Amino acid sequence: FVQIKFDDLQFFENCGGGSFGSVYRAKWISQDKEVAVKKLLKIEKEAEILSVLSHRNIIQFYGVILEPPNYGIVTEYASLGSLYDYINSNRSEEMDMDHIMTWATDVAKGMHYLHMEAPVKVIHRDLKSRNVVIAADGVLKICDFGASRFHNHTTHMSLVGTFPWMAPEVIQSLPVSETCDTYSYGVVLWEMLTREVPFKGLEGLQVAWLVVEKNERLTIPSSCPRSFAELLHQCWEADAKKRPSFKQIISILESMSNDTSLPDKCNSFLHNKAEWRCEIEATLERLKKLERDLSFK
Ligand SMILES: COc1n[nH]c2ncc(-c3cn(-c4c(F)ccc(NS(=O)(=O)c5cccc(Br)c5)c4F)nn3)cc12
Repeated sequence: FVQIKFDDLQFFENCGGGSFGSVYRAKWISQDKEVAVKKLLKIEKEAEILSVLSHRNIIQFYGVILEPPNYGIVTEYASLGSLYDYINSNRSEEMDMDHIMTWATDVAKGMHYLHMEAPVKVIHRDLKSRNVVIAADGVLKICDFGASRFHNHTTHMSLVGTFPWMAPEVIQSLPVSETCDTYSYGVVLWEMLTREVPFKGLEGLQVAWLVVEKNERLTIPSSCPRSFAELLHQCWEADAKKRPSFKQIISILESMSNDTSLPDKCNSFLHNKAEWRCEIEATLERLKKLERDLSFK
């Protein structure tokens, strides 16, 4: 439980962009290291117990600020920014199959560590693309895996903007197993495949209702390779007990990379978004038309 002095940190821009949160890029002066600093109301003993987690695909704890009124958690800083910003920028057009396979595996291995390999079982419950960051060598690291433990509850305000990634049982505040994270991982994979914002522009509670009540799921383009479509469908099962573990997802991804025909099929699909983005936009339009109907009641 390394202690860092508030004065040993030269601050920089908040990392959140839209809905900034309380995370800043900073320089740890005495260690000559670039860091992230999450400002906190107070440090609790949960920060101490999670401070020993270490895995290449989770953000690395460095220390805590323990100087009232300045509290915070310090971690490494991933040079290449958030997964969400990458996907929703022109840079992601460079992605091919190999890139996706490696990044799908990165997140799966981080979640496997959190679920099965840490001294304490961590269920994220808020896995999403904005909670994954890209280090300088391209290794993805999961962030914010302790937040669902720090706060014991939710409100509509804190859920706004996150409904597309939430498993139905999480939306419902029903019993929760670790495979709620499998559902969210499916959305992140879909984001990488389609390079779109899931359910873009839709009322969060319409998304919740569509996913929870109607078994609605994100549109998978018809030309998406069957191996990806099938894995998405497995991740998105309404019944959490039918979703695969992350150990199973890892073995599935590994087998897909022995498939000699998949790279051409996937690369052709990935680079053909001008042709199939209309399938995703058609469903958005239909759900927007559905929203107009459900406004008149
Ligand atoms: C442009 O935005 C970025 N570009 N590059 C980046 N690199 C990194 C980050 C980043 C780091 N964090 C961060 C943090 F500072 C402190 C804690 C957590 N997660 S946690 O669950 O509370 C946790 C983690 C480890 C030990 C414990 Br104990 C607790 C945390 F995620 N948040 N964002 C953002 C960017």
